[PDB]
Amino acid sequence: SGPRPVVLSGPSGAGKSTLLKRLLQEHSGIFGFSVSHTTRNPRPGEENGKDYYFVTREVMQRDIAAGDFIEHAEFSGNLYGTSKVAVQAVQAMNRICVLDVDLQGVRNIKATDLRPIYISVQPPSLHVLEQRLRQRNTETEESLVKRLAAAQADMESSKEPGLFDVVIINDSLDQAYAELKEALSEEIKKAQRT
Repeated sequence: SGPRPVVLSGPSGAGKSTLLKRLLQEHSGIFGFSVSHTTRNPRPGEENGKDYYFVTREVMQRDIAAGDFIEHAEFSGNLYGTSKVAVQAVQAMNRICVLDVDLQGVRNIKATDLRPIYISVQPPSLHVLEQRLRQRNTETEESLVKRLAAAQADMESSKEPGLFDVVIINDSLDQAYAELKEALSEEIKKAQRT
């Protein structure tokens, strides 16, 4: 048994992170994040298994080459990764592990033995997404063309059949969060019964 994981994807500004933030705040003990591996020296006050899986660089490289990691990256000179076991550990605790990855990362999980629910949170159009990105007053004209192009790539790939189980169009955050809850209603019910 165990509640299936959730892969939430889509363009950066289309609202997949906002909806996930609201989703995590309005649910108690149903959703959770994996504990990631790192090669970093354990900082004082950190416990193994709760904050990070602190492992040696040699161990990290071996487990990367063995395909144990869904995604891995370098940061501040150390290595980090999200192992399948870390995701399966959340499923073991009757919780819904939530993975917020890019389009490529969806492909990584597709090849693995996990069986999550792939959800893409798309904007109503590229024009509506451009309007929302300008309203938040964070972008420049140079970054805007990078994000729009990357967004368009994500929207095209979302049309591939069998890729995403549910595709939510972010007309409004009220309905978009409503559709996200309805998609996960079965896995939320499973986590609510212990």
